[PDB]
Amino acid sequence: MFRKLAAECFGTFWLVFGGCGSAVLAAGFPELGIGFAGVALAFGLTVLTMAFAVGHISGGHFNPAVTIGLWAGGRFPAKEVVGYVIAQVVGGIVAAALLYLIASGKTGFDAAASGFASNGYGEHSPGGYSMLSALVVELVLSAGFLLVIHGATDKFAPAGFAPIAIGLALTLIHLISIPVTNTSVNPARSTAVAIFQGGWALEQLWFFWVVPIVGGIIGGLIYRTLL
Amino acid sequence: MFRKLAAECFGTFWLVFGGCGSAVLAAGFPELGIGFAGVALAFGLTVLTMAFAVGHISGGHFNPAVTIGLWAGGRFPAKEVVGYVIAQVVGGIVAAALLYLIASGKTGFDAAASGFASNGYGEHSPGGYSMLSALVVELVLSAGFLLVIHGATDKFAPAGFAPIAIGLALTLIHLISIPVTNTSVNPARSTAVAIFQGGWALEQLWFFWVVPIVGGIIGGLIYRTLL
Amino acid sequence: MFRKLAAECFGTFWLVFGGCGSAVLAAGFPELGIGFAGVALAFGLTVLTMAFAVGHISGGHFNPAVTIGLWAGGRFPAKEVVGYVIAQVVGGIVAAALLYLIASGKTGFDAAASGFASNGYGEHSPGGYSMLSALVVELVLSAGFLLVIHGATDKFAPAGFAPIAIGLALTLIHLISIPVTNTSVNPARSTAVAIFQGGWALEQLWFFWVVPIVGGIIGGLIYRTLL
Amino acid sequence: MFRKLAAECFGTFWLVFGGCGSAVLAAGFPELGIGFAGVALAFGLTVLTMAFAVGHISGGHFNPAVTIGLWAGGRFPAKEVVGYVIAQVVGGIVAAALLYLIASGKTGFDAAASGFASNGYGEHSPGGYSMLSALVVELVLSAGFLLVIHGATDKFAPAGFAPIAIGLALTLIHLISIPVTNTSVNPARSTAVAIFQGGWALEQLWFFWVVPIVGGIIGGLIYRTLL
Ligand SMILES: CCOP(=O)(O)O[C@@H]1[C@@H](O)[C@H](O)C(COP(=O)(O)OCC2O[C@@H](O)[C@H](OP(=O)(O)OCC)[C@@H](O)[C@@H]2O)O[C@H]1O
Repeated sequence: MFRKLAAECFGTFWLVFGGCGSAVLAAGFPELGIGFAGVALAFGLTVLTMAFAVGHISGGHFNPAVTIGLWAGGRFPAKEVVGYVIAQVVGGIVAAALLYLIASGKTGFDAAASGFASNGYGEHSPGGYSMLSALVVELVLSAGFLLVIHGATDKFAPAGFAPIAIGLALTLIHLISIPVTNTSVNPARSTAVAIFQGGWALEQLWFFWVVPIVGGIIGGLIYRTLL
Repeated sequence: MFRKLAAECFGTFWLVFGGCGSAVLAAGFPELGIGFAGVALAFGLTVLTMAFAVGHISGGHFNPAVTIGLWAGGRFPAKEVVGYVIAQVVGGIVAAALLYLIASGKTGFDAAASGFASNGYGEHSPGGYSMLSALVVELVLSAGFLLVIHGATDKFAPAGFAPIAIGLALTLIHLISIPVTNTSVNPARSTAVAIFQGGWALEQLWFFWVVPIVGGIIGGLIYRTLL
Repeated sequence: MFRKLAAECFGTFWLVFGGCGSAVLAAGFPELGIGFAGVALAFGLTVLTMAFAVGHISGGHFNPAVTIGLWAGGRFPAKEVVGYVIAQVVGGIVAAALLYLIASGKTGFDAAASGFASNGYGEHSPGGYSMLSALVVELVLSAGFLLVIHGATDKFAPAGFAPIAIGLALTLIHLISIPVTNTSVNPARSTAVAIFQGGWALEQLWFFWVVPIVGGIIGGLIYRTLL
Repeated sequence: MFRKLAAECFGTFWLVFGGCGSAVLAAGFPELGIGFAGVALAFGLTVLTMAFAVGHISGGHFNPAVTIGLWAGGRFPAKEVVGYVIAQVVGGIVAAALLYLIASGKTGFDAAASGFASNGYGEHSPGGYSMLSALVVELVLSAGFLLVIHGATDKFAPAGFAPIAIGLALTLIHLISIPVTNTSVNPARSTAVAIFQGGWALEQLWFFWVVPIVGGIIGGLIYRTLL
């Protein structure tokens, strides 16, 4: 079990660190920044790379909504669920913790305002998208993400390619909804950075818990049911 | 059969949502938009990801030109073609629907004006290209795309890699022809967003439903015949 | 050996069409251009996609220096050499032709002047490098290209991945040279477009035959001797 | 064992020449420059391609920290450690040497003033990050990298996908840190270009030997201990 939890912690820690890291440290860098499309890749890679390395230990979740989604899909044990979620959330915090430290080594940093790569909606959305839009897009993408995970993990799917699917799947998702909610689909990755924003990010933090979980559950049931 | 239909439906939905969705949400974002290459990647990824996820169910077409292209080349049962094509068009439209709703959360959005990521040519070509150009490009790419599909699915090609190839083929295609026609090579995709543009998008819609399927068949036959 | 040459022809076409195509049409589009890196991806993506498609038919060369190289390496029969190359150069020119036609569709185009994605050195070096620099870099990336081809195809290399390895390999090479010579490392491609330039493109072309093919040999022997 | 050393040597050469190449030759370049994101992909690719190519000959380290890290993970014999490092460092220097020659071809170039893609911190950090911040990323991303390298190569991990995991993992590392330290995480890479800076680059060179090797060893101990 430990292995499983450690796998899930470093996994997520890696997700956040690389994800919000590129987000914070390189995304809008003066002239050579990696923009949204860079951050999009980054995130996916944290999952593509971590899935290979430790996926074979836990399940390569690194996401609460993926742990809960795989559950509603009949793939994951309801017993081990909670642990997995804590582990993911803990790893994420430890990540944003260092990230924050690292980000401070530069003049002008500020977790608040900058948002510390926190997710939000309306007035707190990158594009200024309505909460509703943030709801619709998060849902579809969360559902679709589990829909792809269950598919790439289905015993009839090209074995060993799963990580690539799931990985790049997250890159896709980002390329899509950054302007809306700065992309979440992961209540662990959203909590981690909110903690260090400690403002609106924490107020809307709930949103990025219910919404992703619900959608992942739909994605799971959609696969368990219609396949 | 239903699975095969649901698979193709969700698959296309993913395609229109991810591809068109990124183009209508992030491609032109201020200082961090993903640009064309951004969109190109995303598009190919919807395919690469669903190609793995549900590829092992419906064969992973998601494109009416791909299905008919396979039939032509002699790999898909003519007795199933129309079933897939419906599922796909329906899927794509559901996507365009949600995308439409989502894009409206940001003040100042206008489907018709903006183009809702529809395909066109001349006066409607992103780079303002002739129709002759739109015709040649879409044709060649469509063919090549189908040939790549046939060759990648040949019993002698590396097993399981297909999805990586076919998806990256579509990214390659979008990197080459977004300035021209905004890259279609998919009737169901073109239809979905066009409907929400109402105007000229539907006015040239036929173009991206004849040219694309023609090329797909030429490509299919190219391989079935010569290899 | 028809099937082989057919493949070797369509492939090269897809290469010159997708690479130079992306260069001339997208690359520097008003404000969403795929840029140098976009091209770089595209170029590689052509080889990655065709290797999977017809690689299982002709060995997926699509490059004179990759055939001469495989020969020097001792993987390709000297017999089938001249045949491949012919096909490779042919298919390329047919692509550059169609591209030319497509490129002329936009008001303002001009094959000469713009350069039509041809390769050159100094006065014709994208960044205006010396011929010496042009030489050294074309030499290192040719040899390296082959060493990676030979290796990724050694009976002891991860089977089925070669296409990815060689494809992304080309991308890497384009990410590096571009500013120097627009990245050749393929006598076939350099020719195709040089023809339609009809100016210096042809004048310096000789350079883009001897240098890549010499390098391709260096690499062949390199891996064939020391591994 | 000469093959293994030749393998590690060309590998690393391909690494420095490829990454530092794209870096000092393309990242900047006018309106098309590949910037950090391009440079990031590049480096990753050099590893990915060479990993498939000669990875089956030496284990594909191309990084002193990655060789010493593996050693700590109980995956590499200490006897061969010192040999590998010499190979890698020599291969790197040779790359910087030519790359130096190539960049010098363009009018107006000063390896010194330009930095020549050297790693540094504080006054020499691209984004002006403090040494503490430098220390932290470098450390984390090194232990992380080495960790991913272990899991991807675990007997229970997906066979053959390692080179994709690792190489892509390095691209990630670069997406997150370039602003900070310009991303070393490889003592052989740092050394190579420093030599041709010959000012501050060498001045801080030590830091990029101890930090990434400490990180790399911790990484492995983590996998050795917690798997
Ligand atoms: C099962 C869970 O496994 P983990 O997810 O926890 O991950 C491992 C760490 O265990 C290993 O020590 C390192 C090097 O990193 P170092 O761990 O931070 O420790 C050495 C060290 O001493 C602290 O007191 C400083 O504290 P703060 O985070 O409180 O500062 C906040 C502003 C810290 O910055 C410094 O790096 O790399 C991590 O990824």
